[PDB]
Formats: sequence, C-alpha cells, structure tokens
Amino acid sequence: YRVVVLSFELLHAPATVCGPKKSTNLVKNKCVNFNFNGLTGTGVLTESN
Amino acid sequence: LVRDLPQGFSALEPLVDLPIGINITRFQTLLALSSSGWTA
Repeated sequence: YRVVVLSFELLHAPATVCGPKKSTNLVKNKCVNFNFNGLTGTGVLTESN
Repeated sequence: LVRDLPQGFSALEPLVDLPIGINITRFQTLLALSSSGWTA
C-alpha cells in the first residue's frame, strides 16, 4: 500500500491554510442577509454612486 | 525642491501584510555600487 499521512502543525502561528469558501449569486432591492467576506448583516443592497 | 526634508502633507497606502512571527530587533539596508572607485 502507498500510504500518505496528512499531519499538521497548529496553534503556533496565524492560521494560513484551510478549505475553500462558498459563493452565491447576489440580488438587489430586496431585504436579504449578506455575509460579505467578513460582514454579516441584513438589508437592501442597491448600487452605488 | 533640492535637499530639505520637505514640509507638506501626504499619506501612505498599504502595500502588504505577512504572517511571519519572528524575533526582530534590528535592520540594515543594502546599496548598489566598485570598491576603489564607482559612479553614482
């Protein structure tokens, strides 16, 4: 058997490697619940000037 | 202006952050240069 062991070192540095992140389609003019990259809030997402 | 450390206001946009976490106390620069003669 070819054996690969994925061990890890943690808790001694700012974490740098981990899994991917989900992505969904946006929408406008409707009270939704956004989670923009760090910002979890609720409201209407119009466009900007 | 020519030589004086100028008076006037500006800002400093960020370049980069890095996760390093090392013991740091000192720094030296590097200069481009021959030894017994050069042009700069």
